[PDB]
Amino acid sequence: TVPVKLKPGMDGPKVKQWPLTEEKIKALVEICTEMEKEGKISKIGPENPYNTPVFAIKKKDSTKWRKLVDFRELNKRTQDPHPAGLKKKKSVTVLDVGDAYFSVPLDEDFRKYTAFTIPSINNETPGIRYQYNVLPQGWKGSPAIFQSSMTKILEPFKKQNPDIVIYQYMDDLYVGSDLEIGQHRTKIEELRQHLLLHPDKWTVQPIVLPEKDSWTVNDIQKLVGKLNWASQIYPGIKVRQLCKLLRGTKALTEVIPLTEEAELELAENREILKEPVHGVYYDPSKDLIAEIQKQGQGQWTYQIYQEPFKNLKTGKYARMRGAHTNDVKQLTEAVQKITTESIVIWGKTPKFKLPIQKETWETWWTEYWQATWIPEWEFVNTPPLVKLWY
Amino acid sequence: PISPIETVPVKLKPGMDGPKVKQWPLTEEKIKALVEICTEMEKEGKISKIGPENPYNTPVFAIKKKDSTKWRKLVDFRELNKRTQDFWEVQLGIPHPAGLKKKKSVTVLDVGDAYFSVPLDEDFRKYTAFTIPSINNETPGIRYQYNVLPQGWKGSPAIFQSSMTKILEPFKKQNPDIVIYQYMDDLYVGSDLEIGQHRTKIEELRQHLLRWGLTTPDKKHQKEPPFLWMGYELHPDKWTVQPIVLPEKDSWTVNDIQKLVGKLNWASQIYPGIKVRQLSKLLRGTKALTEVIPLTEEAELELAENREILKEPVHGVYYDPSKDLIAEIQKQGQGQWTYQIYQEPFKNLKTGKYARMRGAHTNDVKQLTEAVQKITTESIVIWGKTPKFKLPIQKETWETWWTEYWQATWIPEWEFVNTPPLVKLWYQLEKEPIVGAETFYVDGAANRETKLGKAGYVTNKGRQKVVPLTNTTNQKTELQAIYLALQDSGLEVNIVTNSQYALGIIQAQPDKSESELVNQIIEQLIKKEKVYLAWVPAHKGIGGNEQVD
DNA sequence: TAATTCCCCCCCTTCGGTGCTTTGCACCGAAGGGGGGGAA
Ligand SMILES: [Mg+2]
Ligand SMILES: [Mg+2]
Ligand SMILES: [Mg+2]
Repeated sequence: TVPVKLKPGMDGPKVKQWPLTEEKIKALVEICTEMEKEGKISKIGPENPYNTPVFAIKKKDSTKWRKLVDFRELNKRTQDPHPAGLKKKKSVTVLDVGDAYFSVPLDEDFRKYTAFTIPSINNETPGIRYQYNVLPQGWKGSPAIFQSSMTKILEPFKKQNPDIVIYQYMDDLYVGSDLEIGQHRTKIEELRQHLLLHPDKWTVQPIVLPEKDSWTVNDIQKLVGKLNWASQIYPGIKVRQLCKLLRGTKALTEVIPLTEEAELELAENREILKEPVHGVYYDPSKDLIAEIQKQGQGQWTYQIYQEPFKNLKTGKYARMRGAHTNDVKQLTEAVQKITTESIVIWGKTPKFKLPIQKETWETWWTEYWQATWIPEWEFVNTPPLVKLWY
Repeated sequence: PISPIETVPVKLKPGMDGPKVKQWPLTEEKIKALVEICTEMEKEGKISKIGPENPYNTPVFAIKKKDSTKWRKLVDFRELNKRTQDFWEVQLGIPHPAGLKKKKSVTVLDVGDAYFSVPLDEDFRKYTAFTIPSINNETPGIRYQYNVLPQGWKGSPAIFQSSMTKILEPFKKQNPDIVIYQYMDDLYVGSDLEIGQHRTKIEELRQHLLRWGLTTPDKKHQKEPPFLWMGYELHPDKWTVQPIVLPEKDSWTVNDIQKLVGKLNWASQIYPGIKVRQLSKLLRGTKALTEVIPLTEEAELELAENREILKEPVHGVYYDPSKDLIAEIQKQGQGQWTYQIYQEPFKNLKTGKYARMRGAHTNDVKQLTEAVQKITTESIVIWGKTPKFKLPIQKETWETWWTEYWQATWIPEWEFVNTPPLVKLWYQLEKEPIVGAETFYVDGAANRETKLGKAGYVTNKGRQKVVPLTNTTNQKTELQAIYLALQDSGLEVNIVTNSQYALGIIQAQPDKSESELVNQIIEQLIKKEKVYLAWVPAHKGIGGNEQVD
């Protein structure tokens, strides 16, 4: 039993509970009934003013429901290393060590904050409230306490295959060993009984300019705007010697320039564009912000950075064509992929700026979530800056 | 008497004490109603007598119950509520009759004196002290303290609701075929058993409740349809709202309009086509609460239509789990939508409306998507599943919008229904410049101090114009400059602007907006058969923007 | 002259946060005000 205290001057989470579907409610009732049966949780009354949302998810190839409690506000007020070369491997694997926390009891003074409410269909009954007695799932304090035995329970497998650099975050283990696909499954199968992705192909998307011969006035204007906007990200863009070419009240489709010094300036800008922006160091103290844009037919572009125009990472997520009319599903999958990449590389879950209305996301994101953790997100409204990040 | 149920531990906020508010004088009629009530509850141990050892006090008063012959005793616990610790409410919403399945037998029960039958924490009772103001010899007044849950306390509802669930749990754990709708102390018991067995097991429920100290008086025990439950009349195969009376006034104040609008939002849950936007438009302006507002002609027709709708009797129907929910949406106009959720045609599970205007600039598609979201959330609340929609928008229009829009939008499975008027987009922005049309470089700028600006345009064919704007803004100067180009050009225009704000406002294809300038811009865009909008940065000396600026 | 509490819905108004248009507009989301509905 480790005494856990909140952040000095902070209070407990008091978040409401969103409505749930019939199947989710039934699964939650069954799960909470059984965990109360072996004493993982306990019923409480209204004298506890704290509350966190809860729901249920179906994980990959499991067909069984799993309880997901939104310990996002509790984590921010709890107040308690990364693998240096986890991305150096090529076949990192995700394991779900989530039932091992149910064996370490939670301290009595902290249980009141871990309270949740199950609703009912058609409000036939006041919601049933429970609180946790053991270390919960989704709480950023459970790994901090289980680590003292987590190290002792992997020490054996740590001296068996010394090529295994591992990580424990939230409720999942990221195991990375630079070996062939045949060995890795045997290594993973050995690990699971011992207790009983692609981190080397992530490439950034460099900023590019259009390639053509007939540069119309509109095309020159778009290229000049793109270069001016990218000048903030990449120091060196001058665009002066091209802006001096577009002179007059010409129409919006005239191709005047063709061959001048503008071609040399375009080549010079192209050459400096293919650099991995010197600097942009990852400070392990600032919050990670990931911004996502929709680029049409099933394509999304994400940028992870700490401060603007200094992109720590850039990438594109396509998944599949527009056959999935479900934009919410694609956005959820992209968010999960970006979060997994961030935990693999930096070890910190970012703060997302989702390009979606609040009501749509809050209504539909539970139907497709399949991860044990939850990132913090806000909602943007940036009408097209006219491509630019494509 | 009182229940043997365990008491919920209640404490005050740290560094706080109980109330010491002196009782205010009461009219002669209400003292005799209080000494009787206090005498009755004092014999049963509900309230005890105290002496000088307890310094706290709290005012009391009485209202008339819904029976209109018995008095309800209340305590003004506002101060104690301020110093009382916080509670989490367990009541999450109102049950709806449309979510009820057809049952062979139904009984509605009400617990008599619900709060007074639940004990209160001992170490808190002293904070509940009060005095009865006998108006005979001014003093002495008799002092009591509550031993049970008092009415007027903020923690009483939450404590009672969680205590009545623990009392019904042993009954429900052994009768899974019985459906019990519990709201406060009101119980709706439904079963598929025959009438005899249903009544026999109801008597078992009333014995179980009595064993826990909660009596169920026979005057509030309903056995025959129609059942008056939660403001609805429940027949064996249908449900209605209890009769709604609308005021018939020749002069309407602010409060009367506010009352009328509230009574129409309630009537809109089962009556179809109820429109309230015109009536609510008279409430804009913070015109006190007694100021008389004459009825405008636009707000009179809506009232006449709403009165016509309520003349006919409208019934609901019950839920059938086997079948699927179909929600149909109609556009009334001026950003108003109506919807009907049903399972059979012309047999509505429930009707509703949506008239919210989110954002300064919006169009029909966004409002339809928001209405779909609201209906989906409400259906998840009531029936636990998402219905299937019959939208008046064509698949082509939605495909174009969601492919071209820059934000992630999605609606659940739906089909198109040919119900005029149809949702559509009235104009589109060309993806490439138009060849053969004049190219307009527009720009505007307003001074920050005196709020005077200039907005104008220059054309490639030798046609420029500037109009100085008084009492304006930097962005609105750009909007006016863009509007200027549309006014004096042909049916095909190429337009080059400089502000990101105008880009973001225009390229979302708005149809209605809160500002008249954007409305005129939208009208001119509608009458324009081809428009192109392109943005260039500022102060870069770009060709074309210098002449206008 | 009556005076209370707790939930759900609606409409309208103020005000603070945020971001770009940059120290001042534009916009949006919480909180409050009234009103209905349900209960003590
Ligand atoms: Mg009663
Ligand atoms: Mg009752
Ligand atoms: Mg009643």
